[PDB]
Amino acid sequence: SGAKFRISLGLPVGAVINCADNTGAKNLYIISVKGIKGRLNRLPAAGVGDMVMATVKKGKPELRKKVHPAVVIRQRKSYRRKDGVFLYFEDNAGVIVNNKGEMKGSAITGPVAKECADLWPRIASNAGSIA
Amino acid sequence: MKVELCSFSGYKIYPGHGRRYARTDGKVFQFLNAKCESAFLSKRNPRQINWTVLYRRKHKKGQ
Amino acid sequence: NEVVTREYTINIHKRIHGVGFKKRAPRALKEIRKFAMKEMGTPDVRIDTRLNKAVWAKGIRNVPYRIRVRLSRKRNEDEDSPNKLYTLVTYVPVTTFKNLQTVNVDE
Amino acid sequence: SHRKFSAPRHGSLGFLPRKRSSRHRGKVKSFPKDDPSKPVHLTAFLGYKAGMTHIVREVDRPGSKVNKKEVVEAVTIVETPPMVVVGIVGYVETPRGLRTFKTVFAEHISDECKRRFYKNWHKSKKKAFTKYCKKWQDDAGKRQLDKDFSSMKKYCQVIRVLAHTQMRLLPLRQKKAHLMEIQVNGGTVAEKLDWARERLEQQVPVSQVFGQDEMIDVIGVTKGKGYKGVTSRWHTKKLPRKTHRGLRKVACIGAWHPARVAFSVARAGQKGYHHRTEINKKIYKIGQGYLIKDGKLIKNNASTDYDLSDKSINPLGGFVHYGEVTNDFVMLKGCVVGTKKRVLTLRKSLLVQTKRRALEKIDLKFIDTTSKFGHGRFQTVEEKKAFMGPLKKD
RNA sequence: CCCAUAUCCGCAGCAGGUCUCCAAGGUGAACAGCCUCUGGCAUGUUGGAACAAUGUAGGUAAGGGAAGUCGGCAAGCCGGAUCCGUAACUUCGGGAUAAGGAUUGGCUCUAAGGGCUGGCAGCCGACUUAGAACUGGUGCGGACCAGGGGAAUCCGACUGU
RNA sequence: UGCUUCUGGGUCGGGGUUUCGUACGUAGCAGAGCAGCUGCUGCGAUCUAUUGAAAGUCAGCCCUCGACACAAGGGUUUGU
Ligand SMILES: [Mg+2]
Ligand SMILES: [Mg+2]
Ligand SMILES: [Mg+2]
Ligand SMILES: [Mg+2]
Ligand SMILES: [Mg+2]
Ligand SMILES: [Mg+2]
Ligand SMILES: [Mg+2]
Ligand SMILES: [Mg+2]
Ligand SMILES: [Mg+2]
Ligand SMILES: [Mg+2]
Ligand SMILES: [Mg+2]
Ligand SMILES: [Mg+2]
Ligand SMILES: [Mg+2]
Ligand SMILES: [Mg+2]
Ligand SMILES: [Mg+2]
Repeated sequence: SGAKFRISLGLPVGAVINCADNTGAKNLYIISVKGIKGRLNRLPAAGVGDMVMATVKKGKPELRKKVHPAVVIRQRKSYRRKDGVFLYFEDNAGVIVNNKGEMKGSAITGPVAKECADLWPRIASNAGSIA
Repeated sequence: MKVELCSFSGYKIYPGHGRRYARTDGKVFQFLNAKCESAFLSKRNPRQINWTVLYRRKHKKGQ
Repeated sequence: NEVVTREYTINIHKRIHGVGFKKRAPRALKEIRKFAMKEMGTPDVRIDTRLNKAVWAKGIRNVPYRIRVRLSRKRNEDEDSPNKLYTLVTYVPVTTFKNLQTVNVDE
Repeated sequence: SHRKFSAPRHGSLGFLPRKRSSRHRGKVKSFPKDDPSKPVHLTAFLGYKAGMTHIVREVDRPGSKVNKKEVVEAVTIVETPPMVVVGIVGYVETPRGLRTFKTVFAEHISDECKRRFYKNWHKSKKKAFTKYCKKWQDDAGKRQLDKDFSSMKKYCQVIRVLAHTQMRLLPLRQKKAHLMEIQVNGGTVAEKLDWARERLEQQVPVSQVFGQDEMIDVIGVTKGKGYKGVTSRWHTKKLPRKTHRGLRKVACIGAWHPARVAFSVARAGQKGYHHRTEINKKIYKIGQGYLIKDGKLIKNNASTDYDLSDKSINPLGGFVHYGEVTNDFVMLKGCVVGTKKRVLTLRKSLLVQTKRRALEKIDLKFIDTTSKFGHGRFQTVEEKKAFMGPLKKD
């Protein structure tokens, strides 16, 4: 019910982010972002909690050469919360999911943003910690 | 809102100041400003920086 | 009391703030001369060659921030000049600038 | 041929011409529509932009992610010392619009206000309103005044008051007061005049015009920025680095036909210093000024029900480039137009405020008073000294 | 006498062209660049006040990293030296500084590397190399100087014009 | 925007704020070691105390009313 607020978008189309799940992918290459209507000359961009379409560049041979739905769980670009806190992570990370938001893997490495955690209960259950 | 303390200098951070840092290992740090943040990220020891709480406590300057 | 002498501190730093490197010390000499007219109301200001030397002592761009100077209003001896008086600006070396007031000097 | 890929035009054609405002003081283009059933009240006020800070508060927004939770919000501090009413002006509705009908000034007018009538106070003899003020001392002139007031009752339909600011209480260099007409909405026309006639030469605190949690409009002149190019003035795309003859330009300023440059194309010119009206700026706090009660100065106008520190709104070192706020102030959510020291016209809303955000009641938990002249990290000098310990100065 | 950002040729006191000799200290491999002494000059056919736009020449940018564009154009990364290490292919010469790593300050010492005289003794010495401790907020080829790299296709052997 | 209400702004000084990061000198039986004289004396990067020290801080930061002088001025026009 409660809607997520706008946050700074740090991951434009073309960003390679780490893969923080045990699927086998070592990184995720963003090719689009769900919900982006956009405008002329502007790259679609993503932030923690956003579902994106990505391809695996480094990882299991069976996982590559195809487009996966993924969700960004960490980003290096600091973003303001409504309690005034500017938070940023050591690295950019995502997890592969399906259309329904269920993790293709079964575990996550590293913390997950509270912004993405509250939006994806399937992702939250696998998070070791929440930032 | 509760006040934090800079993970480098020991100064306390009031709401709407500094940046919160979160490493891939799970530890979360708060920094009063970019002066403190840069020293922390360059792997400087606060105990060796004259103007920090950890330095003055190690050298008994207040005491 | 036309003939009078006072010792001033001039905050050169704020006078030349924002000026380009190759004009910083030339402009200080201009702000010192302009200061002299304001204080003594004399168009004929004469800046001593020691004060000029002091202002350039550190090159063209790192001019000293403060300089203590003495202003002495004197009678223009030549009757050919339209100006009856002139001001002589001399350098006053000081080991410190703290608490220096503007002082009356009586010869 | 048609442009290949669509794109919305840059800038609004509704704010043309992008010229320098002809007035320095924000002008109330439209006063709220008069409701005779309401009691007599004022509709505007003049404040000065002290500067910004940020506060903490607990939001009450059922169904929000920030319900029953704390949030940090920026606010603008607008100093609003009481205004002084000096004249009454009446208007008549005509088939050509309102026409100024009659103007009556007070018997006594302070030197802050008279400065407004002069381009050089130093060279003047201060003769303004010297022969007029005698109309209040002699019986014949008084009998002429209450005939003027009676005519304003018969004929006029809009009553305004001439209130000026009190610059001597502000920390600014300016001593010339800002004088504006404020419309008197409320009861009948007779009631408006008696209410206004009573207040000639009196002071009107801001708290009598506005109230807590009110949504108001701020009218002012934005920060001038001089001659600007299209890239900065109109926010158009920058041309490729290879462009010859410059790249901060609009490449095609028109088509061959019509053989003219249209008024809707971006061009270089003035940016800033534009008259603007911004609506729906909530009042987060109307702060009381400093009071000498029982020989002690009361200045804790930044303490809240949760922060009992005896501290004023002023941040350490004072408001940067403004000074010290020692009068009544209005704390408005968000930002407003203008530089520091800019005179701002506060006006009441022209709209009907029926929204959970408009009606929300504000309860400030914390007002930030750290220095804005650097990265201040202490709320009060006592807090600083207690943390730092004795210094070499002591 | 000039012999050249003003005495010569380019219409001129023109950022062009025009044959030579001598050649200090420091850093450094160095006639490199950077600073300086001898000698010389007065900023290059004007000055003052401002510091808008747009330029020309320099810089810096969070997160992303060619998504820009015909095309990585432009800029940027690399860069010295010591120690280690180094593939395909090859006409066995190369490729090659392939690729890829580590190190680098200051300070106080240690060891080795010589001549003259009369397996020893004494006196003179000139810069090097190597190792060790201590030390600074990990900064240290601190400015200057100073190769981005790899896998392939086409053409022409190469150097030269 | 300012230009005599013992008032005004100005300049200097001071205080506040803030930036950097702990000044020169001095002392040290702190200092890896080395040289000399019989424990002392020298060379020694660095360290510790003095010392959140020193230095800058409106030129478009804030407050003084401590010091100093200045300020009742000058020019051109305008009439129903
Ligand atoms: Mg495009
Ligand atoms: Mg169309
Ligand atoms: Mg071109
Ligand atoms: Mg600030
Ligand atoms: Mg030049
Ligand atoms: Mg010249
Ligand atoms: Mg010439
Ligand atoms: Mg020229
Ligand atoms: Mg960038
Ligand atoms: Mg970056
Ligand atoms: Mg492309
Ligand atoms: Mg394209
Ligand atoms: Mg290139
Ligand atoms: Mg090769
Ligand atoms: Mg060839």
